[PDB]
Amino acid sequence: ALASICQMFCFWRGDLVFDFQVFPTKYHSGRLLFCFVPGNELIDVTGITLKQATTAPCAVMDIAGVQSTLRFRVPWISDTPYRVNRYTKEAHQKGEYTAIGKLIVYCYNRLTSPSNVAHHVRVNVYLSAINLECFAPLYHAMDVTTQ
Amino acid sequence: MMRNETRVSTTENVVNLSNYEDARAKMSFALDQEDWKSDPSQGGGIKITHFTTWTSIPTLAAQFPFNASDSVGQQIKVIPVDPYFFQMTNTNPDQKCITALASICQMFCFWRGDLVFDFQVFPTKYHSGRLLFCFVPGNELIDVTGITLKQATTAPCAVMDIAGVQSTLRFRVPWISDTPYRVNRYTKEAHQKGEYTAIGKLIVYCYNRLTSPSNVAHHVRVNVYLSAINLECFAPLYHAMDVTTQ
Amino acid sequence: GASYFTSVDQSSVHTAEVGSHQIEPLKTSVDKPGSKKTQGEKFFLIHSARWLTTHALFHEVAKLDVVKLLYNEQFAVQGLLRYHTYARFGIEIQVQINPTPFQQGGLICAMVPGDQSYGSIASLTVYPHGLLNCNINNVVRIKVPFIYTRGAYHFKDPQYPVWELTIRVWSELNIGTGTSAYTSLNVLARFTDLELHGLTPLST
Amino acid sequence: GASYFTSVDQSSVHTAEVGSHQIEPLKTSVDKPGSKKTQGEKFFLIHSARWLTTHALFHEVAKLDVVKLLYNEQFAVQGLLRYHTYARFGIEIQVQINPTPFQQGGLICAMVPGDQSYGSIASLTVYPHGLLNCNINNVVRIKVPFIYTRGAYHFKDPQYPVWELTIRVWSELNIGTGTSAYTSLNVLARFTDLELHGLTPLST
Amino acid sequence: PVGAITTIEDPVLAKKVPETFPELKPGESRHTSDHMSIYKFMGRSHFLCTFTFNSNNKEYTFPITLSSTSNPPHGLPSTLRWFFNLFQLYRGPLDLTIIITGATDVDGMAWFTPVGLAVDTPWVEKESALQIDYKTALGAVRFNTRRTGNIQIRLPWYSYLYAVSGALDGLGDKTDSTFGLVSIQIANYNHSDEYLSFSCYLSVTEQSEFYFPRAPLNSNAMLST
Amino acid sequence: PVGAITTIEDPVLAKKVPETFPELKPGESRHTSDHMSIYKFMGRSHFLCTFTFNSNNKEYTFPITLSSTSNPPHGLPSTLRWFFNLFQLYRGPLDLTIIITGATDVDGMAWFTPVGLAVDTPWVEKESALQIDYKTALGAVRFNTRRTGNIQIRLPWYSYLYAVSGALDGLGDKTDSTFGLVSIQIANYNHSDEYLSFSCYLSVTEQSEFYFPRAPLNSNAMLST
Ligand SMILES: [Cl-]
Repeated sequence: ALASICQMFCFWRGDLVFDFQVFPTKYHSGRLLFCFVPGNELIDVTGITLKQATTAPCAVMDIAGVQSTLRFRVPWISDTPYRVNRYTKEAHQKGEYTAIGKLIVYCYNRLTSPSNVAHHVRVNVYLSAINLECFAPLYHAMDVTTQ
Repeated sequence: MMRNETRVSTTENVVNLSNYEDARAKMSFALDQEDWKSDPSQGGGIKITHFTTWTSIPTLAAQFPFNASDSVGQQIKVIPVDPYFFQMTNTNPDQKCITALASICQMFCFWRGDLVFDFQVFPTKYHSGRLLFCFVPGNELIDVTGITLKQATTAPCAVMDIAGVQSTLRFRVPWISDTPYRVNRYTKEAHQKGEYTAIGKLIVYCYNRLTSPSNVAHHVRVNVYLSAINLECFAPLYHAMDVTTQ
Repeated sequence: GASYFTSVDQSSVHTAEVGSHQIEPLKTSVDKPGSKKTQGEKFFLIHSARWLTTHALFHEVAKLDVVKLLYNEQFAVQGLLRYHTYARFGIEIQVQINPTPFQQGGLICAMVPGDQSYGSIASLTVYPHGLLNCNINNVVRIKVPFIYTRGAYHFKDPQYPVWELTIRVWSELNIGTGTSAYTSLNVLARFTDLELHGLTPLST
Repeated sequence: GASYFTSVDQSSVHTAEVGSHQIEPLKTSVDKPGSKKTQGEKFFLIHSARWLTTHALFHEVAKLDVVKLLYNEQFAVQGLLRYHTYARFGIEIQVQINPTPFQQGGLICAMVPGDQSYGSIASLTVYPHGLLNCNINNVVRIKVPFIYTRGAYHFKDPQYPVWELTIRVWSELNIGTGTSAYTSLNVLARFTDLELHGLTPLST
Repeated sequence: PVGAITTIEDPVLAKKVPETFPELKPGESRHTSDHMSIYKFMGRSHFLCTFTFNSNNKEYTFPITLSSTSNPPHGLPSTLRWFFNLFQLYRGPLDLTIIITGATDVDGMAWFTPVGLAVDTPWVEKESALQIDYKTALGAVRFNTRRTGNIQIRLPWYSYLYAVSGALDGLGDKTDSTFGLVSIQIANYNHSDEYLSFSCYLSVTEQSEFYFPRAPLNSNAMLST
Repeated sequence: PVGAITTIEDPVLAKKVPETFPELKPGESRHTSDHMSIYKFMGRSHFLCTFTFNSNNKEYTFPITLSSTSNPPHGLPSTLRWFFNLFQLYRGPLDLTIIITGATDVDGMAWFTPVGLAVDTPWVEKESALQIDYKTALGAVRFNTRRTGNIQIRLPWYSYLYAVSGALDGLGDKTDSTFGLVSIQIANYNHSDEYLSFSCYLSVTEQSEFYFPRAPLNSNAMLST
């Protein structure tokens, strides 16, 4: 939804919201650290220890629990008032960015469990926005971001 | 019964950009035809609105040396009195360093007001001398070389003691002319008796020879800034005033 | 005239200034502007190890010089410690793990000042501690003020670690055949009431 | 609950704490405790070159990216910039020299935003400037707010220098045979109203 | 006469009102408005650029760049150039007005494209490579040479930046130096007809702002087409 | 930070205002109107369709169908398509605006034909098969290429339904998926002349309503002419 809308605008700003839903069993146990690294949609981030990651704003979550969703509200942090929908341009240009940074999902505590339960746990990632603002109408069907 | 008849006046679909009343757009691209507020965010609040902003900032117009070798009453430098003046220039990067005052008035046909010649001395607390600045009312083209330092005192002028705690003399040339405004004739091919750009010429005489010991420069340089107060320009035009090679 | 770095000038003159501080009508960033607390009194991941079935009772799963550990480029607080010589403060530690309910056992986390010396392991509860029990909680928090022999800690060249966080097996971690025979553990630390003193260009 | 780095815990428990903040009855250090201003909004020596008799008129004695220069381990402020991505601010520059009264000439110092482009060197006075005259003053100060196309400067990877401090010969430096044919020059800079945003572990 | 002597090196003393000789009040001007009020001055829409169509069903896309670097015709010319270098930061809408010359009965379209978005290659006449859908979406305008011969529409302050500037270097001078782009696409122009020329002029609006004064371009920089 | 953790499966708890880190009030925008107000947004008449006449005294009749099925050109294209699928029910007048391209001195007529009534075969250029009487009766409009070159008339909410929709299946998707039809018939167009093209654009009106939000079309569905 969020996408299909903003896809028709040249600019946007506000706090994006990443909702994480866990699908475990009351028998698993683990923690995942969500870290937002301020910047642009193209910054090599692979070279960041889980430790280094704590410097930036982030939040850890205990999967095993009565609750099931962590809401990550990424504050609007940028050197510009708004970001642009450069996903229409042929290539990329230093400065013309679409994102205010990248989000990371680290493995805080290894996933433990017995043996009569899945050897993993899936997680749905919902996306929405609050305090959103878009302007400068345009047409473009944003394609899939193949991570 | 609809009855709203209006006659089609002259100048049908004619375009005029001489002013904003006709230059302003008749429609807009902005969605919902919105507008925009003010925003000094990254502007430090320094919002400009008038060209006065430039015509009041003393910019470097010219530099002239005062050598000890210069004798009493010897003309050191002559400068026309019109904002369009400036002679500063740098070799490389190649550029004809125009002044603020100039770069502005250069876009007008007329001007009037009191031009201000600021003189900055670069001596040492060990030199000693005086320079007389004399403004001869007239036009930008009047043979002035035939004027004794004495004769020069008849016209309005001011002497200055270089050696001192102060360093700048401000020469405010009062608007003196037979016309209400002067014209930017620097665009015309030649010159015409009457069509003048300056209200006269300024002179830098050597009031008292420059004295000094021997362990200090044999001269003293002087920067000449130019700006204007009570300035008024009108009649927009385009032209990049060239350098006045004195 | 104010702040550090003073300048004495004989041939003085006035200062030239233009414009003034312009407050964003529309902020370009919604996060609190950097401050001592923003970058210094926040949490950071210090160390992280494992706890197994193999770990016998009282086994020290981790002996950390909390302080010294924080003093490292890896964490932003470094930027404040890297330029000051001495500094006194308080600390808040948070240790967490994730044992599957099919696991059982427990750990004890204690903030011991200086060194454990020859203190009875069985009395580690005397120190600011936090007990972890699989069947109960999976996280614990501890907060302590400044406790030292000196009026401040010297980073560039320390005398002795302010705090030595110790984590030992309070009760062997056993499980039923099939269950994961381990559980990772993490340690979070942060400064409280961070008092910095003496700006220095040194590094070591 | 507050500050950055939030923690969501299912199997929660209370925090254990001992003692409280103890205010020194007899301080162990009399200097203001480190703060954003202490370590960031203070003066630092950026660059320093010479001005000779050889230097012709308008000669650029120094072209500096004030900002970029400050972003360097050499200065403590780095510790605040090294961990934040963006940041807006104001600047106060102070340039000083020491010409012997037997020397004569002058220099002009101007804070030009972005680049000097093709602006008339003769009009550098339009920008926040400071004129130096041997026979008069030997020091000048300039203070300017934030002036940029963007709402903040990106340190890790800048778009274009916020300020380009330029220092040119306003009037050839001549002297009498025997006098020193030169004079060193230094440039001091500092941030004002330093607004930091976005904590980041990056470095480049 | 106290303002006849001062130390210009001192920022304070330099502001002392200059006065050398005795003068009287200048008086009143004979013309209503003050020609030095930037708003009123640039209010006179000045020249920007001009181009000519050669083949049918083609299009031209010229950008509005302050870049002092970009020399005309592929850049800011005459007055416009000069002006947009007297200060460091600019923002606000601009009342563009384009005049059509020559041809007739030629259907045309034009749309404003914000900085940092897809748009046909600059300063070049070629067959458009954009979805008619995309074009229109950004807000467009159709017109016919016969019926009119001139268009005056306002250009929006739609950019992800706080302001733009001309005086810059390479990098920034390639992103933060542009207001936006304009694109005119013709239709039904059998070249068996006369040539088709376009003239574009820009005028500053009341909603336009100017921040921080720079040192005007040295004469050698002021170019003209 | 309490809104940093919740059970999304619960409809109530999911509405808890999210909040993870400490933020300050965003502030004020620099542009007057809010570009996200559907009315103001679609207020920008977007592209609908386009066709070209070949022979003289002929006519084209294109329907206004929301059908997500009907792929363009024989259907809703670009923006219009996308929009009319964000919700389930639509009703209300629509300000259509059609642009003429090419030919000249060509007399033309156009009329709106409500859903479920006699009308020339859709998406097809052929000789009209309707009584001039019938055409006019439904309310028509005459015009000439020379004198104008564009027409902006409103389209009525005349239908026996409460609302129409795009997302539907076969049957209903063939009746309850249409606003109505438009028909343009030319006259005096000796093909010895230039070609005649028509461009149609639609804009939403204040009297237009939108009910119940749907899940936007997946990218693969969003087509464009
Ligand atoms: Cl006619």
